Amino acid sequence: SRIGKLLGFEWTDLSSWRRLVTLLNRPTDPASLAVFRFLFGFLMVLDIPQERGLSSLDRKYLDGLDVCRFPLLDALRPLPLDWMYLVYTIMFLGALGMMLGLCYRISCVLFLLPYWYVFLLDKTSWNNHSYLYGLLAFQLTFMDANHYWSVDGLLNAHRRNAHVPLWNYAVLRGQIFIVYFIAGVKKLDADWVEGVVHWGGLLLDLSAGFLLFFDVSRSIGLFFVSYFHCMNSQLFSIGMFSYVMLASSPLFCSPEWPRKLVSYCPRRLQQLLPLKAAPQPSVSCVYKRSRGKSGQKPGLRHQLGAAFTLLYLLEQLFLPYSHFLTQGYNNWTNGLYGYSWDMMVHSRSHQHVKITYRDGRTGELGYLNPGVFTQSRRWKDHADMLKQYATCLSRLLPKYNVTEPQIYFDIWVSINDRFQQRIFDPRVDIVQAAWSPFQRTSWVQPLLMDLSPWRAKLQEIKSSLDNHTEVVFIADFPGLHLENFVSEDLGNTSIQLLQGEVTVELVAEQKNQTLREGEKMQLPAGEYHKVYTTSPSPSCYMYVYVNTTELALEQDLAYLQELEIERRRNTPFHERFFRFLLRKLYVFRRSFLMTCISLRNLILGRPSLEQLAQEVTYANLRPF
Ligand SMILES: CC(C)CCC[C@@H](C)[C@H]1CC[C@H]2[C@@H]3CC=C4C[C@@H](OC(=O)CCC(=O)O)CC[C@]4(C)[C@H]3CC[C@]12C
Ligand SMILES: *[C@@H]1O[C@H](CO)[C@@H](O[C@@H]2O[C@H](CO)[C@@H](O)[C@H](O)[C@H]2NC(C)=O)[C@H](O)[C@H]1NC(C)=O
Ligand SMILES: CC(C)CCC[C@@H](C)[C@H]1CC[C@H]2[C@@H]3CC=C4C[C@@H](O)CC[C@]4(C)[C@H]3CC[C@]12C
Ligand SMILES: *[C@@H]1O[C@H](CO)[C@@H](O)[C@H](O)[C@H]1NC(C)=O
Ligand SMILES: *[C@@H]1O[C@H](CO)[C@@H](O)[C@H](O)[C@H]1NC(C)=O
Repeated sequence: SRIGKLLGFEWTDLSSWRRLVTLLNRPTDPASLAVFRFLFGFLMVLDIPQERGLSSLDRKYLDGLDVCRFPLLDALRPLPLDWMYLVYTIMFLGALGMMLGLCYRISCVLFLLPYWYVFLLDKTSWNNHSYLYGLLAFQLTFMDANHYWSVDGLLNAHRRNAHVPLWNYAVLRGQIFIVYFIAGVKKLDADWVEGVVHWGGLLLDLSAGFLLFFDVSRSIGLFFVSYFHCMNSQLFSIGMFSYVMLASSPLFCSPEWPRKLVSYCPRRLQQLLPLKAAPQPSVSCVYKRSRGKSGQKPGLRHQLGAAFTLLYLLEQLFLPYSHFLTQGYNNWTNGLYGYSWDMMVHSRSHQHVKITYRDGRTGELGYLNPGVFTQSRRWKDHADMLKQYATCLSRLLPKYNVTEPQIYFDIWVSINDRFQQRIFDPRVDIVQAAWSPFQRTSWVQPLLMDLSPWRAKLQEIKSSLDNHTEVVFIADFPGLHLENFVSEDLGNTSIQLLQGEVTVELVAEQKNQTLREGEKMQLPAGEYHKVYTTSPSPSCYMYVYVNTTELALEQDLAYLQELEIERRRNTPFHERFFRFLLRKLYVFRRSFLMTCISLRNLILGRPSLEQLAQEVTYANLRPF
């Protein structure tokens, strides 16, 4: 039958629940699962010092510092520094136990728990791959993969070579197909709707997933996917996300490829590892008992092992489209980067920030430099992060001779490069403003992306644009006002008005000249620019200027005209690889000695400050 070979499960198998559980729980060779678990454990062991930030844990979770934090849950406070150098060692032990196999369930739990404790602790450190590693660890906890090529096999008589159910491979393949197919779909929806190499990746996503499943296509599919994933390294700073998929692909091959690979390619010894004759029947595998009397009755380890696949794959498919349920996290474009399998927005051009505060006792105004406390910049363009920042400042300022201060932000984003628009309302007090994950926020100003004839003049002017100038479009809301002191280098500055009316004011001659729909006004340099909007509709400006003195100074340069990358490129790959190995050894050893110091502390007594300083200096010491 065509269904018999293509789509290996027979069509009549999908007839009842009791047939489905039998279909999912059927014996299969565990050879591939062992290799995948080994490589995943190896990679998770390797990346912990570098990417998860064990080398730079002292500089981030210091003691005696005052820093605002951005946790997913506001009650999930971090542990002290010397009780946080230990959870990473617990995580490392769990990952090593994953890799080898010793106490596989315990090692899986010991790696799972701290990873999801330190992942839901900084919303500014969520990537697309960290979520994937967490999901893979969560899957591998429940699926037994020590049945072949494991140390735990040599200390037991039931895991040397056994039969795993099929739903392990089913869940792994389904999860990776979802990863390959959801990203491709999101690449389509985003690109041509909000509006080469772009189409190549999209077609690769969808075609690679689909063809990699269906039988004859594996060789070409493996070639193409492997080429793409190997080339994506040294082109994106994604980390080890490429290597996880380069090792997640040979799980779409027949589940016996290691056994067929060892056979040929002759050798002198193939008997040190257990000789591959045949697996052994397992306990958790529904077998075809004699139909004369009755069939096997599956237990809880089969029915639950079948229902978990469905209840997990459906939820995984539903989650990346759960945007409409979490609305408070939704800024203009990207709400809670992470569980989306799509790329972020590159912070547009955030520019000017004007945090100001008023004291609740003396009623005095004060200015704060942007980002005085925090360690990240992502708190700026987010409604869920700005509230946390304001609340942290409200908590901490009363220790600086203030009391219940009221804070106002003025964030002038640039959506692409020429649409300066107030993303956050100046007039609202962020500390006492209501906020909820589901209910829509009230102080985020609605987008005015086009909302104007700004996409016509945009071109109608470039034909008439002279030499070295600059034109900026600014959209303003009703009931607010603006200010921008102009320098002493921009000449012929002028404003053209598109929607509504403006009340341009100069503080020097004290002029309050209003404008109607269409009026050219020449404004001087080095003066105030108090522009007010009185119309109920948002306005639009045509701020145009030319550096008239730039032509004068560039003529002087033209008058005179009439009057270690190379070293690193010439050098071959040997010394570059040597430098890579040296820096990796340095970071690994720094992590190891710092962890050893923190482990000695709070286990024994803490020694004197002199020894602490000496050993800290010793750890910093760069080798050669
Ligand atoms: C005499 C006193 C000062 C002892 C100090 C010795 C340190 C310099 C040693 C102790 C622990 C060593 C580390 C122990 C374990 C590893 C794991 C090892 O991991 C691998 O990546 C090797 C396997 C692979 O290539 O995948 C790399 C070397 C490293 C960082 C070692 C580097 C050198 C360290 C820090
Ligand atoms: C120029 O005219 C504008 C009116 O558009 C004045 O703006 C007003 O300023 C007062 C100050 O207390 C506010 O109460 C009003 O609400 C503002 N009106 C608007 C429409 O925003 C501005 O003060 C004038 N300039 C000077 C120097 O007096
Ligand atoms: C040590 C403390 C913080 C306990 C941490 C354990 C809890 C918070 C962690 C452990 C494993 C985690 C789960 C791992 C995988 C998934 C699947 C994903 O699609 C939704 C979130 C969800 C369901 C996680 C929710 C949080 C979770 C349950
Ligand atoms: C104030 O903040 C700015 C931007 O975050 C920073 O560059 C500057 O160093 C801060 N001021 C001081 C005194 O550090
Ligand atoms: C200023 O320069 C612009 C350049 O496009 C020109 O159109 C305008 O006439 C100039 N104005 C004055 C007053 O020189």
